[PDB]
Amino acid sequence: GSIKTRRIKVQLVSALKKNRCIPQWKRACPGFKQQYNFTKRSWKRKTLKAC
Amino acid sequence: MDIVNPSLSKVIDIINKGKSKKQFKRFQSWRVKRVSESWRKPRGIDNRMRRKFGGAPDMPGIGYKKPNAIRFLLPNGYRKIMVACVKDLEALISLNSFYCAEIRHAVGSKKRIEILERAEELGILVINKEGKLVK
Amino acid sequence: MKFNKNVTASRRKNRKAHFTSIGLERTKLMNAPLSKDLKEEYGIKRIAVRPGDMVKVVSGEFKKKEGVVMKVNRHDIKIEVEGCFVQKEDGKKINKGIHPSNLRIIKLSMEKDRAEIINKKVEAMKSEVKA
Amino acid sequence: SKGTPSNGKKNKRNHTTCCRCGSVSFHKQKGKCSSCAYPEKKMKKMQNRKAMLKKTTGTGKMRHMKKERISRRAGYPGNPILKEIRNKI
Amino acid sequence: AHKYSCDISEATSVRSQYNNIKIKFKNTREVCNIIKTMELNKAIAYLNDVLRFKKCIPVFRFAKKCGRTPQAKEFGTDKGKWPVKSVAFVKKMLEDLLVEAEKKGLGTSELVIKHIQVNQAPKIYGRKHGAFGRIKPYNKSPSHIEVIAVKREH
RNA sequence: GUACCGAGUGAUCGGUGGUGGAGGUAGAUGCAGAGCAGAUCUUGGUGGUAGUAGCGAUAAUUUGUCUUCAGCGGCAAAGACU
RNA sequence: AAAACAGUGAAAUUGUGUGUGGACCCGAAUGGAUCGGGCCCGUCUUGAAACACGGACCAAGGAGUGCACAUACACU
RNA sequence: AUACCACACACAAGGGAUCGUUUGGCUCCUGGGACGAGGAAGGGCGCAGCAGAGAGCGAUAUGUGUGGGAGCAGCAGCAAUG
Ligand SMILES: [K+]
Ligand SMILES: [K+]
Ligand SMILES: [K+]
Ligand SMILES: [K+]
Ligand SMILES: [K+]
Ligand SMILES: [K+]
Ligand SMILES: [K+]
Ligand SMILES: [K+]
Ligand SMILES: [K+]
Ligand SMILES: [K+]
Ligand SMILES: [K+]
Ligand SMILES: [K+]
Ligand SMILES: [K+]
Ligand SMILES: [K+]
Ligand SMILES: [K+]
Ligand SMILES: [Mg+2]
Ligand SMILES: [Mg+2]
Ligand SMILES: [Mg+2]
Ligand SMILES: [Mg+2]
Ligand SMILES: [Mg+2]
Ligand SMILES: [Mg+2]
Ligand SMILES: [Mg+2]
Ligand SMILES: [Mg+2]
Ligand SMILES: [Mg+2]
Ligand SMILES: [Mg+2]
Ligand SMILES: [Mg+2]
Ligand SMILES: [Mg+2]
Ligand SMILES: [Zn+2]
Repeated sequence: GSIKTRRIKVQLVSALKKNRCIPQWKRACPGFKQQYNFTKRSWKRKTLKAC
Repeated sequence: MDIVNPSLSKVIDIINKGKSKKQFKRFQSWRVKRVSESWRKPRGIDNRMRRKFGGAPDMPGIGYKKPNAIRFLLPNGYRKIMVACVKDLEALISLNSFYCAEIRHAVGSKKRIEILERAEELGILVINKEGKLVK
Repeated sequence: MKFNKNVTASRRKNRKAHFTSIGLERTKLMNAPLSKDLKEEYGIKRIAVRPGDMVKVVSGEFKKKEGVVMKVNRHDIKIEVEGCFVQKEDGKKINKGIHPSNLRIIKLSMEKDRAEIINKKVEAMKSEVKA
Repeated sequence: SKGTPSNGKKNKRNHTTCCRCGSVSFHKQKGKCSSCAYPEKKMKKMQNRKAMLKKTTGTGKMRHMKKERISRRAGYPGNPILKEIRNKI
Repeated sequence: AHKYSCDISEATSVRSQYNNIKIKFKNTREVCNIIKTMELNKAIAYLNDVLRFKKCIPVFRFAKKCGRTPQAKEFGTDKGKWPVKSVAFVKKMLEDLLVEAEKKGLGTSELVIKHIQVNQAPKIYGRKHGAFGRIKPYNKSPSHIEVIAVKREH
């Protein structure tokens, strides 16, 4: 909800910046072997436990 | 190839027509695909084949073994020996009356030519003569 | 035979040491032999190949060819030589890389620090040769 | 009833993020953390060997301890501007 | 490249194939079965009648509990069906071969459907929720398709 | 690895033709984590049942018109409902 | 928890083509109708085809071992 | 049995066994046995030209000195004034 503590807000801000795919240029690099970022999440499928 | 051992030439056909074509398939290998055809003796308490009821198949045993003279003889009337070198044929020089040579599968073309040339001059029968070297 | 027990003879250890090399140890991998004449012009028997030097290819598809070194790939250990290439379905041409040890040096590129590099190695020999 | 309909009432939250260990296990009413016993001075007894090795020295970064080993190897040389103080001492 | 499932000459034949199509396997092979050995213009005419409910596809292998119908009498059976989604796809596929025939320099007539086959493609997974807290499968079954038509010697 | 053909009472062994693209045996001895149909066996993959059972408690929907390229999607006009 | 090579690519299972049969095995044959014999395996049990239990199908894994102490045999 | 069901063989599907390979594991031996009020071990948050995770590093987030010496893996730019 609208009321939040400072500690809860920083957890949300960090959880929101980490939630991104692999940038499209990295895929062209000779040494790079990842397909998809397995740390990506959806609000419909997991809980953060920020509480 | 149509060749015969000269000592048995007038007898070889009687011998060949006399060989059994019986097979000893494993019990119920016809019923489930997980059981292979290879013989194993049945050991069940109730089993109809072990107990030898009429109508069940026959089991292997010593009675079916061939006479000692006929045994191991190829249909051309010779016994076989495996070879892989020129220096192997040298062993057969005393035995060529009854034995013939079969070159091992892994020996390649360039080497096979050298084996066959030696076989011709020593007078030894090679049964894989055509082999891969037909081309 | 090896009598020093601090040096390893394990296949697993020797292989890891090769592929995970860095720095100066990586440079040692790019060495090639000099031709008979250059081994009189200079003391050295072998040097690390650099752009602009002139090389004869002594093994492979491009055997007998001569040309100038265009590029040095350190990560995938290969050298690109002018005029050694393959053509795609498109007609476009791609330089094919050759492993250092299949080359031989015919003329040295003497740009930059090369003359000092050579001097440093010649002195290191004599220091112990004359003793 | 004790199954599905009772699940609807479960909207309160007894644990929050602990400031000593990070583990979302500080019980607000009890005033105690269930992972690390904060605010007690010592850390909690861990239940078994498997679980405690997950939080030992060397599971994180070891920043200070690594530098100390390198300095000991070098003979504790110190800042080169101040060699005279070192040598006197 | 693609290895077609039988050997017919490149001259005097026309071909097409597709992979992982999203028409339903069992419906598609009942369609293909009935138009085998038929002349191409006849095939296209027949499939137009199926879309209008004027004629039907008869069923023989994937046919349990199916409805009976007076249109099935044309093929000596009682059981038939109208699988619109598969028919629209096959019709498009056949029409394109007449373009290829014309452009290649054969006639638009005397072409006969000599070979046609359907294969199963890998499943696409799905789920439905059941009672007592269970989850059950709800998958999709796509297909692969080949056709070859040849000119009659006559 | 796959078709054929030969040898052995049998456990098994040998050859020939396609596929494959870098390693492999014969004799005598040594050490064993050394042979499967079953255990409501363990893990992974696939059938028959079957184009079948079902997918539709609640207020309700029709016509034109544009997109969509084939969404009862959007907009107008009616008919209903909380 | 799973997940090695962008190699090789078995079996279960599916489609198309060509042949042979109506569950299948053993013995003996025809140009051709077939003749004779056979109940479902494993397991406890006096006694199993059982209206006793386990088994839908295929691959891979899967159960008398190591040490100490006396012992009888064979070998040095 | 025109079309169903079964089996055999050839071709196409479906799955990942087998054989070939291994910058990993395990066991024995030898060395080592070096933390913190000068703020440790462990947690969080920031820092890249395009940068999510991981690695490295602290608002000095690639600074200084010594010994060397050729490129920085993609794209744009840098480099014997390193
Ligand atoms: K809140
Ligand atoms: K949520
Ligand atoms: K036989
Ligand atoms: K019994
Ligand atoms: K006998
Ligand atoms: K927890
Ligand atoms: K403690
Ligand atoms: K079927
Ligand atoms: K098994
Ligand atoms: K058994
Ligand atoms: K593979
Ligand atoms: K493959
Ligand atoms: K029992
Ligand atoms: K009974
Ligand atoms: K029981
Ligand atoms: Mg309450
Ligand atoms: Mg409370
Ligand atoms: Mg019906
Ligand atoms: Mg339901
Ligand atoms: Mg529920
Ligand atoms: Mg090779
Ligand atoms: Mg075992
Ligand atoms: Mg119904
Ligand atoms: Mg009302
Ligand atoms: Mg009883
Ligand atoms: Mg059961
Ligand atoms: Mg096994
Ligand atoms: Zn805590």
